[PDB]
Amino acid sequence: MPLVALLDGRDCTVEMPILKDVATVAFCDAQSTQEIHEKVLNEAVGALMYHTITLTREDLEKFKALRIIVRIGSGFDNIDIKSAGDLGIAVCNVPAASVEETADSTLCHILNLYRRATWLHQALREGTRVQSVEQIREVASGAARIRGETLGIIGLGRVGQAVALRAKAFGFNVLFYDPYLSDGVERALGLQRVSTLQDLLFHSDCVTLHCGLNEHNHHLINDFTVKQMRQGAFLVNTARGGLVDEKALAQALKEGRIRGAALDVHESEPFSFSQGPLKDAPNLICTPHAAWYSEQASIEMREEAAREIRRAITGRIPDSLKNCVNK
Amino acid sequence: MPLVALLDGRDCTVEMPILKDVATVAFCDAQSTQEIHEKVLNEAVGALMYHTITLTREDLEKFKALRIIVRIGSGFDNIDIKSAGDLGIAVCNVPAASVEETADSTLCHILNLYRRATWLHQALREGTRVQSVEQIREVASGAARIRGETLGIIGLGRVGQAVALRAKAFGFNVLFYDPYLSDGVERALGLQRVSTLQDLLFHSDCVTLHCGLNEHNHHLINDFTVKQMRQGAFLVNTARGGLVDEKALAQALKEGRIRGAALDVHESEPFSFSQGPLKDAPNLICTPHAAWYSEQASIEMREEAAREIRRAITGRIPDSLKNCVNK
Ligand SMILES: NC(=O)c1ccc[n+]([C@@H]2O[C@H](COP(=O)([O-])OP(=O)(O)OC[C@H]3O[C@@H](n4cnc5c(N)ncnc54)[C@H](O)[C@@H]3O)[C@@H](O)[C@H]2O)c1
Ligand SMILES: NC(=O)c1ccc[n+]([C@@H]2O[C@H](COP(=O)([O-])OP(=O)(O)OC[C@H]3O[C@@H](n4cnc5c(N)ncnc54)[C@H](O)[C@@H]3O)[C@@H](O)[C@H]2O)c1
Ligand SMILES: CSCCC(=O)C(=O)O
Ligand SMILES: CSCCC(=O)C(=O)O
Repeated sequence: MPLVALLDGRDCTVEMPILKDVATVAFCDAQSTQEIHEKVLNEAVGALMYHTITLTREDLEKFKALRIIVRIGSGFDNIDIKSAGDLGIAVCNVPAASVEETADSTLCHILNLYRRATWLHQALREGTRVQSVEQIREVASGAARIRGETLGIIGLGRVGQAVALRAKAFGFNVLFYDPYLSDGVERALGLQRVSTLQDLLFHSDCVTLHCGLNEHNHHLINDFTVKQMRQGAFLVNTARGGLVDEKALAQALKEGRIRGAALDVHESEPFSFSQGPLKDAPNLICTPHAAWYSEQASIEMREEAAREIRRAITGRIPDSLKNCVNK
Repeated sequence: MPLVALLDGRDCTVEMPILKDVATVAFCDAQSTQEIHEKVLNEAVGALMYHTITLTREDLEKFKALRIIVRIGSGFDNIDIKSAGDLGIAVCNVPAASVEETADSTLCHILNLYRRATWLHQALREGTRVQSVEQIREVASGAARIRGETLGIIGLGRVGQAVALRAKAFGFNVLFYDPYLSDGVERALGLQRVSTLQDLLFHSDCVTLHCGLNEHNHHLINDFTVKQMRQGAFLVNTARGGLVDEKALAQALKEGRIRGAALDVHESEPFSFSQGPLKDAPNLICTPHAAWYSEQASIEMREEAAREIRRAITGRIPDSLKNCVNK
């Protein structure tokens, strides 16, 4: 039976009943390609993977039998996809399993910035006593009324759309910028669209990222673009860490140009509050790439991924695949 | 000019331009009646107050000239209202200034329980390193998919309604219980209504409190009713601390019968994580009675309160009052 390897993990229990009579399944628990056994590189026909390992062209060439990579999850910036296709390797993803989880975590982050719940909780853990109204106003200082505020969405695909719909219900005015959609989706969903990133950032009280990370948007938020954002704007990122220059973000937080930021993703993951450019930044909320996570979403995407592998092996690449992203 | 006293605060700057030519304004910065100067008790014609001081009949009798109490805010459980009216004292509130602030903080709490953002942030502050997917699943364990879950709302007045509308947008199935509304409001807003508290608690995955605290609902949530809630249900309280028996809540958190609770209000305020029945309870998020707070809401309710005082003094009690709650 063909070999299929789980690259950056150990647990295969969900995939096993689907793949039993179809593939031999192995895991590598690998943080990098230098940690994969020679057998896998030599023999693996398929590969399952998350976001915690990167495949450059170098890495892909080390595989001598590999015909399919399936990401367990939606983002595939961590695979050099064009090179994979040149090397005759089909790459797929799982686009839909965690859309609402991610939108809900996004809304949770937005609300946490506006209503300061996480910071107020921290404050209480720290032993701050809040006895008088005056003290409530001070400890909660910066907490703001949402109705009439403008949420700017960068990228209006699955998550951005789920986010927009939720945001309307709190009285946000929602703008988006997405240079790759054909026109009319703004009408369909009753949103306002803007042509440029700069228009979005200029008009937005809270800016939230929901685009894939691609060759053209590394450090989309940087020293230049940060300077285009409203004074005292919020920033939210549950998309990809590489869309933001943490050095510019940090300075901006220190200087108060950005009032607060909520980040589930980071340039270098795992994230620590003790290492990197963000080390000392005030007004920062962070989560460990967990916006996607629910038990149902985890199970859902694992089973769909397993099936995609099965379809690869059992049928015809790339015809038998539902979610190949480099045909 | 008549004397008007701000009882449990110092700052009068917002009220002053409205009350200048109408009343002499004083403050008491009082946590209790035993802290108010004799002049105020003797002469005060009106009183402005928050939630941090209580007026029993005893306290109200100590006032010899007092004709109006205006709460700066909506909840008036902290004033013995019936006795005030007997003693010839008009009591008013400010019902509308912070409805959406409170609904938004409520949604923030709900989402924080389901998506664990606050706890995940804490975790990162504590130096937990979350490198692998397996580690993400463990640190985020308990994070759940919202669509199809049931939110049970107890009290469907202003805040409960704003909460319900927001919750629909995340795919919550919304039930409410409110024994004082006439029928049909459920149809108007497209919700499901249940007849008893027990029906609500039985069917609800997350239970959220939005009723006034009154003579009939002290410890609404207690040893008995806690036992009626779903196993692993969440509880949210931005209403009043006295609706919940923290002793039963605590045990329930320890035993895992309630999976998590988010509390902006508490039996004894200010709240400390080092004192009281909740001291050791796991899975607890808390905020220092700040759900109401935004700068606009604060200003809004202060100006409206001031005007109500002005209307009291300038015109006819109780006819000239917009928000007298004991006519
Ligand atoms: N934190 C998490 O756990 C988590 C979970 C799910 C998705 N994500 C990330 O969030 C991203 C969004 O997810 P999705 O499912 O909505 O993806 P999607 O493909 O459905 O939508 C992405 C949208 O971004 C747009 N876009 C691309 N580049 C852009 C740019 N420079 N400016 C503006 N718009 C741009 C595309 O046109 C597309 O409409 C994913 O790529 C993924 O990496 C993170
Ligand atoms: N944490 C905060 O900062 C904050 C802010 C605003 C309000 N609050 C509190 O939340 C409460 C709700 O605010 P609101 O403006 O919606 O009040 P509201 O008067 O508009 O609505 C309260 C509703 O609760 C219902 N009710 C009363 N007793 C009940 C019971 N035993 N079971 C079920 N329903 C019951 C009433 O019928 C009413 O419809 C207020 O009384 C206030 O104390 C807290
Ligand atoms: C199962 S990890 C996936 C998380 C993610 O960020 C993505 O897929 O886009
Ligand atoms: C301005 S404090 C008011 C807060 C509150 O809980 C209420 O008014 O109901």
